[PDB]
Amino acid sequence: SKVCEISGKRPIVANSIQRRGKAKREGGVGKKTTGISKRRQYPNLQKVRVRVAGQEITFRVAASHIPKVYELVERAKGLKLEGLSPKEIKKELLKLL
Amino acid sequence: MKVILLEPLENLGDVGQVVDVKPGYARNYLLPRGLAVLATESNLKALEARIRAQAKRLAERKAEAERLKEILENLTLTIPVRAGETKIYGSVTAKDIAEALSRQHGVTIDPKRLALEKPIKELGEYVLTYKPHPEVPIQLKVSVVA
RNA sequence: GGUGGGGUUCCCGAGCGGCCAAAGGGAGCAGACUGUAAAUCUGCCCGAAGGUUCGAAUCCUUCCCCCACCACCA
RNA sequence: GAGCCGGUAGCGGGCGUGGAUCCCUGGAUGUCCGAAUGGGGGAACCCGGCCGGCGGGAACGCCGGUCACCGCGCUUUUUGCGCGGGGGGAACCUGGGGAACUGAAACAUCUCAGUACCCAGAGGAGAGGAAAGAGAAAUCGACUCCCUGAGUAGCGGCGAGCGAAAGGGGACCAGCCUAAACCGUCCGGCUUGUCCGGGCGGGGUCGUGGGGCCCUCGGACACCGAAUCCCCAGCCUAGCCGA
RNA sequence: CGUGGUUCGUGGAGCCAUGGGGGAAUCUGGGCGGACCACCGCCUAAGGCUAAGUACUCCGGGUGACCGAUAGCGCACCAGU
RNA sequence: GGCGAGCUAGCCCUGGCCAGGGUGAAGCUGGGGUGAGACCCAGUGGAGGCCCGAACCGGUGGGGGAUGCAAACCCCUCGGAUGAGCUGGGGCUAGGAGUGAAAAGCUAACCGAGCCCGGAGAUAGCUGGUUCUCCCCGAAAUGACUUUAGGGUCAGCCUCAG
RNA sequence: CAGCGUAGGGUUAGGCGGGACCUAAGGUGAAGCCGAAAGGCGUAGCCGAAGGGCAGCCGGUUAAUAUUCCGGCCCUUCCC
RNA sequence: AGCCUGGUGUUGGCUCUUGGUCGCGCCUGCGUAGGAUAGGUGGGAGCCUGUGAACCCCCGCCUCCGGGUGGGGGGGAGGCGCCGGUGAAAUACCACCCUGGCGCGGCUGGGGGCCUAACCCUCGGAUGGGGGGACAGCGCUUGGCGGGCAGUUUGACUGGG
RNA sequence: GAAGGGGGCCUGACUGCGAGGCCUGCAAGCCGAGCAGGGGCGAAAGCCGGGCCUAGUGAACCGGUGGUCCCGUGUGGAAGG
Ligand SMILES: [Mg+2]
Ligand SMILES: [Mg+2]
Ligand SMILES: [Mg+2]
Ligand SMILES: [Mg+2]
Ligand SMILES: [Mg+2]
Ligand SMILES: [Mg+2]
Ligand SMILES: [Mg+2]
Ligand SMILES: [Mg+2]
Ligand SMILES: [Mg+2]
Ligand SMILES: [Mg+2]
Ligand SMILES: [Mg+2]
Ligand SMILES: [Mg+2]
Ligand SMILES: [Mg+2]
Ligand SMILES: [Mg+2]
Ligand SMILES: [Mg+2]
Ligand SMILES: [Mg+2]
Ligand SMILES: [Mg+2]
Ligand SMILES: [Mg+2]
Ligand SMILES: [Mg+2]
Ligand SMILES: [Mg+2]
Ligand SMILES: [Mg+2]
Ligand SMILES: [Mg+2]
Ligand SMILES: [Mg+2]
Ligand SMILES: [Mg+2]
Ligand SMILES: [Mg+2]
Ligand SMILES: [Mg+2]
Ligand SMILES: [Mg+2]
Ligand SMILES: [Mg+2]
Ligand SMILES: [Mg+2]
Ligand SMILES: [Mg+2]
Ligand SMILES: [Mg+2]
Ligand SMILES: [Mg+2]
Ligand SMILES: [Mg+2]
Ligand SMILES: [Mg+2]
Ligand SMILES: [Mg+2]
Ligand SMILES: [Mg+2]
Ligand SMILES: [Mg+2]
Ligand SMILES: [Mg+2]
Ligand SMILES: [Mg+2]
Ligand SMILES: [Mg+2]
Ligand SMILES: [Mg+2]
Ligand SMILES: [Mg+2]
Ligand SMILES: [Mg+2]
Ligand SMILES: [Mg+2]
Ligand SMILES: [Mg+2]
Ligand SMILES: [Mg+2]
Ligand SMILES: [Mg+2]
Ligand SMILES: [Mg+2]
Ligand SMILES: [Mg+2]
Ligand SMILES: [Mg+2]
Ligand SMILES: [Mg+2]
Ligand SMILES: [Mg+2]
Ligand SMILES: [Mg+2]
Ligand SMILES: [Mg+2]
Ligand SMILES: [Mg+2]
Ligand SMILES: [Mg+2]
Ligand SMILES: [Mg+2]
Ligand SMILES: [Mg+2]
Ligand SMILES: [Mg+2]
Ligand SMILES: [Mg+2]
Ligand SMILES: [Mg+2]
Ligand SMILES: [Mg+2]
Ligand SMILES: [Mg+2]
Ligand SMILES: [Mg+2]
Ligand SMILES: [Mg+2]
Ligand SMILES: [Mg+2]
Ligand SMILES: [Mg+2]
Ligand SMILES: [Mg+2]
Ligand SMILES: [Mg+2]
Ligand SMILES: [Mg+2]
Ligand SMILES: [Mg+2]
Ligand SMILES: [Mg+2]
Ligand SMILES: [Mg+2]
Ligand SMILES: [Mg+2]
Ligand SMILES: [Mg+2]
Ligand SMILES: [Mg+2]
Ligand SMILES: [Mg+2]
Ligand SMILES: [Mg+2]
Ligand SMILES: [Mg+2]
Ligand SMILES: [Mg+2]
Ligand SMILES: [Mg+2]
Ligand SMILES: [Mg+2]
Ligand SMILES: [Mg+2]
Ligand SMILES: [Mg+2]
Ligand SMILES: [Mg+2]
Ligand SMILES: [Mg+2]
Ligand SMILES: [Mg+2]
Ligand SMILES: [Mg+2]
Ligand SMILES: [Mg+2]
Ligand SMILES: [Mg+2]
Ligand SMILES: [Mg+2]
Ligand SMILES: [Mg+2]
Ligand SMILES: [Mg+2]
Ligand SMILES: [Mg+2]
Ligand SMILES: [Mg+2]
Ligand SMILES: [Mg+2]
Ligand SMILES: [Mg+2]
Ligand SMILES: [Mg+2]
Ligand SMILES: [Mg+2]
Ligand SMILES: [Mg+2]
Ligand SMILES: [Mg+2]
Ligand SMILES: [Mg+2]
Repeated sequence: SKVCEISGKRPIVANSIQRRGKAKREGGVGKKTTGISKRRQYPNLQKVRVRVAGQEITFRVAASHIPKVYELVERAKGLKLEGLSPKEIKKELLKLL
Repeated sequence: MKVILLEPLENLGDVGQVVDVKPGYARNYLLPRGLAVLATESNLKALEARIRAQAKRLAERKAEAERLKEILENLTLTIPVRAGETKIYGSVTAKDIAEALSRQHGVTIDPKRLALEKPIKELGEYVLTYKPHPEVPIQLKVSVVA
């Protein structure tokens, strides 16, 4: 679970590719791969900790989608409950029907 | 980043003025401090509806003292006073002027803020002015007998 | 291959558009002082071709080497 | 349709034309363990709450019922209730992850290979699918599968090796729902406002671009028609006649 | 920018996907025809569902120039014993 | 990808065990000593990875055993034996990992990288093996190149058809 | 003859051990935290004993059981 | 792998201070010579001043201090140029440029202080208090160090090697 | 009887080819008359496609540079070959 609670973004596997030599297009004989190996790429994930109704709700999101946390706060109707709260404010409110 | 200001901030000026700012500010100062709100197509809309609703009943209120300017600035109320020679026994006051204007010509004034200074003790022709905001001078005739 | 610095009297070295035998240092020579050796002191003495102006050691093109650096190698 | 009480005789007893045994469909019973779910736990054992019952029955014990967790939904949050999930399955399927030996007659890129395998999920299939496609023809029309294109075009320490698609021929055939505009309703927040937001209904769904809103045209039986529901044939789960 | 997918191993390297940064428009909008530009075309992305033709064989059946007890399944027999 | 710490190594929790002798620290007390002390001498005392030695834990030297009684044993002898002691029960850590007073020791009788099943019929220019009969012909062990030299490619030499 | 074949018999508990008690290491784990999936962690709680707590001694009896049956003498907890 | 590190995200407020560049403006330069204290080229006998002059009184900064130069102002109707020559240039006023400087403004940079509110630690106490603080942590990206680990390479001939 | 030494004019240390052979496992290595173009030296015959000769070397692949006609992913260009 290092995954963005709004966007859905999660870590992907990627190769890290080590190259040598001069681009063919700089008049080099061309690039060469000295190694290829798997790494991954995490989302740039942050806390957004926000106050909604009585309570203080904390989203874990990709820094990318940080705005949508505030969009979800602009959606306010009638919740006096505990944390959860976002269980409501979430995909129920992100999409629904 | 576009926020609608909820009070004058001194460079970032007064209420309702849409100002753009580093998100960090917005998110972690203005917004949680309730001292502003981000300008959505949603909120920009209430703001228009908010400026309309204001300047509606505002230039509605200027439809009274424009209407009471075009009546009281011609019509003259005449005041009976127990006579004396160029001196009154009682005193015609704001309160009186109010009432007299009511029973006579059928109008209503406060009579707050007309001329409160020194309720008028003499006879003659006086011009007093009414209010609030651009407004009307009135003619009042204090005369004789009863 | 590329970039950046150079090139000056025997060595180093500053080098400026109004001339700069061209600062200065040391080297060499000749004087002064001298136990030896010195230290001190005084005097003696523009890489290249072309080109811009009235003036070129100064600015440009070019050529030759040096130093420096980065990069490539089937 | 005459024998039967399994493999299994035997002892000792029984049943069947008032139709047994046996076969097929449905039902009932179904200890304890097991996702295992009252709670524990070294699976098949242990210890309980609640309601009801049995015994002399308060203590004790037995019996029946009920009681895990998670998700969704309404609900006055609550007393809660309803519906669901969970685990298994030969291979097959999709998705998340993902090797090495080996090959390169050494070895790193490359290969083996997106294989093996591990994980999640789906079902009787799964995936995919109704063009922001192809790709040179004013061309074709979803997707899948076979043949072919073709070991072609290309890819490649241009090595070892890797290896498409368009088109053509077949199989099968099917096309739909929405979001927004706009209209209506309910609720919530309010600096009641032609306000903003959420919920529901209507509306609309496409590329010779479509749709909303306004005007005109007549827009009338209409026709079309499910992948949803109902009936039926047929098929499966026992058998029967048969020179 | 970093990568994956494709025949495409950085290649003139587009297309589809997307971890990171910046970050639009609503038909006169956008994507594509292999860098890019023009022209001429194709198509309308960022919501969803969709039988059949296909894969398989625990299971039942039918066939075999299939085996016949060292074979055929590991097991023809009370064997995953 | 799993299975293993019921063996063995370390640690954690909780219990248990160590006959009997010996030596005689400090301290205490008393006495001496001094200005006061240090100190000395007695008695008491009972310390210690202190001594001897059973149990227990070991494994030094030699002999025997060697298709063993035994896949580590038996005899004699020997080390420790209140400690860094031994030991029962309950637990934890594991495969490029653990654990190790360190030998690359140990990690279920072979550990310089455990076992099991899988990739898998890995690869094996090497070694072995390759099954009835008759007929004809019938070689090579050289050259060139080879990360090649006991392997190959082309050539040479055998054979068969036209 | 047997630890062997066939057959029959044989293990008796409020007090002994364990459980309807406690907690230890550790394990597990409402809360919570982390992690591509699998899963790791974790407060309380819970589980977990050869520790803590808890009431039976002597003798007779069987072919075979006995602090369990019997005899004598004692004791504990629940309920009323 | 780990560690170090530039850029950037998360990431904000307030100041102080510096660059770079661009536009505009205000200046800057001086070989005896021309009379000297004229950057270059062009336009040039017309100007500029009474859209209040020279000559001094304050004052600014530059200077080869010969002075240059502007403001304040005492201040009142002149101050100039050609001509002339031993230096090319010609020494008013108007532009377009060079060399250096300053002035403001534009986009981008680089530093320093303080703040708190993100983020982090903490407080039997929390919609809070204290501490750190836009650092640190973390994502993406840059270059580096890297037997701690990984995969491998480490020729043949040869009177054995 | 020059391949040695000197002098003069010169650049054949040409381009396009190449009968036929030496060698030879392949791939290479080698010699070469002759024709064409345009030349040089020579009065001419003639000679001249480096040097008395036999060593002075390196397959392919990848890339550089100069040129040219060739291809240019719908088309013209361009990228790249
Ligand atoms: Mg990288
Ligand atoms: Mg935050
Ligand atoms: Mg962004
Ligand atoms: Mg002397
Ligand atoms: Mg019978
Ligand atoms: Mg019947
Ligand atoms: Mg039944
Ligand atoms: Mg249970
Ligand atoms: Mg019950
Ligand atoms: Mg359980
Ligand atoms: Mg009851
Ligand atoms: Mg399942
Ligand atoms: Mg299932
Ligand atoms: Mg997959
Ligand atoms: Mg490999
Ligand atoms: Mg290998
Ligand atoms: Mg190999
Ligand atoms: Mg090999
Ligand atoms: Mg090898
Ligand atoms: Mg592959
Ligand atoms: Mg299913
Ligand atoms: Mg289907
Ligand atoms: Mg689908
Ligand atoms: Mg492949
Ligand atoms: Mg086809
Ligand atoms: Mg069709
Ligand atoms: Mg609808
Ligand atoms: Mg509404
Ligand atoms: Mg709707
Ligand atoms: Mg509808
Ligand atoms: Mg339209
Ligand atoms: Mg019959
Ligand atoms: Mg690729
Ligand atoms: Mg690619
Ligand atoms: Mg390559
Ligand atoms: Mg394109
Ligand atoms: Mg696109
Ligand atoms: Mg296209
Ligand atoms: Mg298209
Ligand atoms: Mg669209
Ligand atoms: Mg669509
Ligand atoms: Mg489907
Ligand atoms: Mg079958
Ligand atoms: Mg047999
Ligand atoms: Mg068999
Ligand atoms: Mg037989
Ligand atoms: Mg067998
Ligand atoms: Mg152990
Ligand atoms: Mg004992
Ligand atoms: Mg004493
Ligand atoms: Mg003593
Ligand atoms: Mg002792
Ligand atoms: Mg001892
Ligand atoms: Mg000893
Ligand atoms: Mg001893
Ligand atoms: Mg021994
Ligand atoms: Mg021995
Ligand atoms: Mg001993
Ligand atoms: Mg001894
Ligand atoms: Mg122990
Ligand atoms: Mg291992
Ligand atoms: Mg280790
Ligand atoms: Mg084992
Ligand atoms: Mg062992
Ligand atoms: Mg190994
Ligand atoms: Mg084999
Ligand atoms: Mg294999
Ligand atoms: Mg090998
Ligand atoms: Mg013969
Ligand atoms: Mg050989
Ligand atoms: Mg060999
Ligand atoms: Mg041969
Ligand atoms: Mg017996
Ligand atoms: Mg009793
Ligand atoms: Mg218990
Ligand atoms: Mg307990
Ligand atoms: Mg756990
Ligand atoms: Mg106990
Ligand atoms: Mg006990
Ligand atoms: Mg007891
Ligand atoms: Mg007894
Ligand atoms: Mg007995
Ligand atoms: Mg008794
Ligand atoms: Mg501070
Ligand atoms: Mg503070
Ligand atoms: Mg407190
Ligand atoms: Mg605080
Ligand atoms: Mg930071
Ligand atoms: Mg190594
Ligand atoms: Mg290294
Ligand atoms: Mg050798
Ligand atoms: Mg020999
Ligand atoms: Mg030798
Ligand atoms: Mg000659
Ligand atoms: Mg020939
Ligand atoms: Mg000729
Ligand atoms: Mg190669
Ligand atoms: Mg080439
Ligand atoms: Mg030609
Ligand atoms: Mg062409
Ligand atoms: Mg194109
Ligand atoms: Mg083209």
